[PDB]
Amino acid sequence: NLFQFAKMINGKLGAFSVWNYISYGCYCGWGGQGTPKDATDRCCFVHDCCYGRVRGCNPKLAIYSYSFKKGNIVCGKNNGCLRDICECDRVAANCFHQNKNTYNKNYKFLSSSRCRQTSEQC
Amino acid sequence: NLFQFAKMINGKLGAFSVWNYISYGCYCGWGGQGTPKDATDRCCFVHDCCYGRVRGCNPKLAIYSYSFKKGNIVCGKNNGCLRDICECDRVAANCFHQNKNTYNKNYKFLSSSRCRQTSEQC
Ligand SMILES: CCCCCCCC/C=C\CCCCCCCC(N)=O
Repeated sequence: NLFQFAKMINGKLGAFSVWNYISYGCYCGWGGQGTPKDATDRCCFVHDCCYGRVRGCNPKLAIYSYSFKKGNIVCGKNNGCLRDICECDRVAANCFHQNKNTYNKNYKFLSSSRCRQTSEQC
Repeated sequence: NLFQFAKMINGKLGAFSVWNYISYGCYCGWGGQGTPKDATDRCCFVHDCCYGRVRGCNPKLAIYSYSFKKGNIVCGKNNGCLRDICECDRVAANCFHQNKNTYNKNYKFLSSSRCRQTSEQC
């Protein structure tokens, strides 16, 4: 769900990383507006989209099957919206590692007026 | 959207308040499994359930219209799902205020093991 995405995060992020994703960019953690200030914060957008597209079932509450073969991410059964959900997180969690180098603390807990600009479509 | 939402919490339940729903209980913050704990937790959950009902929109990424009628959150003349999403965020919000003292600091942060159970139904 999100409890997982978290562990799914920590997993490929060395435990206590989700904390750095509590409130980032215009999309990360609490957010949803203007344009993605950062690629990492863009990782977020996706995940939001990814979920946003998901047909019918609830993610915040969706409980799925996922594993970590050799410290690496792997989603279980390839059937159901769950296939989908477990995907975002995977990717997401991953997209993270993909840009952990471009992380701007100065982008932590920003303010609305930071993203007040026009939205940006998925 | 979270932001919109965020504000609400800062609004009705003072500032910095948000930071206290960042994570707490099986359903507040990052979570989504097992049964709730007390009240506050329930407050969230439903929201999630509320978010759960909705369709054709993304509560994370939606952007409704709200405002405090000088003292209490109020979702103004709507046009669709926003109508809802707002309301969702709206009450869930009021919902917290409805049970402040009941807050239990030690319920903020569970190992996702404190909930290790099956998410109930909406
Ligand atoms: C690729 C990055 C992923 C996008 C960012 C995901 C961050 C998750 C945000 C949601 C959890 C924050 C707490 C709000 C949830 C409280 C739920 C309740 N019903 O209000």
